[PDB]
Amino acid sequence: MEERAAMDAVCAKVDAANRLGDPLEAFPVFKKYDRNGLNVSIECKRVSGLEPATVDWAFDLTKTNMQTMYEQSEWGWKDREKREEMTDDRAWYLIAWENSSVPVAFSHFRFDVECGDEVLYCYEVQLESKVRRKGLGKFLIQILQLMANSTQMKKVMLTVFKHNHGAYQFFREALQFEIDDSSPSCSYEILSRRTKF
Amino acid sequence: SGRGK
Ligand SMILES: CC(C)(COP(=O)(O)OP(=O)(O)OC[C@H]1O[C@@H](n2cnc3c(N)ncnc32)[C@H](O)[C@@H]1OP(=O)(O)O)[C@@H](O)C(=O)NCCC(=O)NCCS
Ligand code: NA
Repeated sequence: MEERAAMDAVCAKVDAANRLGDPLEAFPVFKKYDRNGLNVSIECKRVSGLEPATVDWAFDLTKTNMQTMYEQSEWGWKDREKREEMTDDRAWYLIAWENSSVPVAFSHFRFDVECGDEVLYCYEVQLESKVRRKGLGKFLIQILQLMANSTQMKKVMLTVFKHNHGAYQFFREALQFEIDDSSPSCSYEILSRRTKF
Repeated sequence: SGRGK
């Protein structure tokens, strides 16, 4: 593959993915999660497609769960800058609804170029305490993984705090993410899970 | 959480 053509395909695949109407539409059986006393519907929307209240809920949950860990990192917690990130037009959301009125979990992800590669970047995966350790998180990240296979991303990547020990074990051990080559190995690591094509 | 370098 010639370089200019290789760079073009990379951009083409990332742009095609971001033009999708509903990326979860390729396997709608994953729009339901009903296991372990959990019964949830899952939708995939651009951030533009979410109610302001839902966006606030996501930001709030993330802050409630992550603020201390952000202060314990080099980053610190920056409210406005985290809000910007999560409301960037390029932001995609996977959201879990307990009833047609109650959001209990979400992921913020994007289709992007990272270190020259087409990747699905998982910015956030955040659950209410009450729906944790029931397989919902694992279910959500598999959805990201299937989407990466379907859209021809090379991997699903994310950043995890070294001091977020539980999340680290979730990704690294339960989900078998590797330490990505772009990892500083800093108070964080970059994790990835390659697609198989 | 977030995107580090
Ligand atoms: C981290 C998180 C996304 C994982 O989702 P989850 O639904 O609760 O986890 P799962 O049920 O899918 O767990 C699958 C396996 O991963 C491991 N695991 C998950 N969470 C873990 C934790 N906090 N500590 C240790 N191991 C964990 C377990 O081995 C688990 O299997 P098990 O319950 O049979 O023992 C979720 O718990 C959460 O929202 N935490 C708060 C926010 C956060 O820290 N997000 C970090 C992303 S950077
Ligand atoms: Na997260």
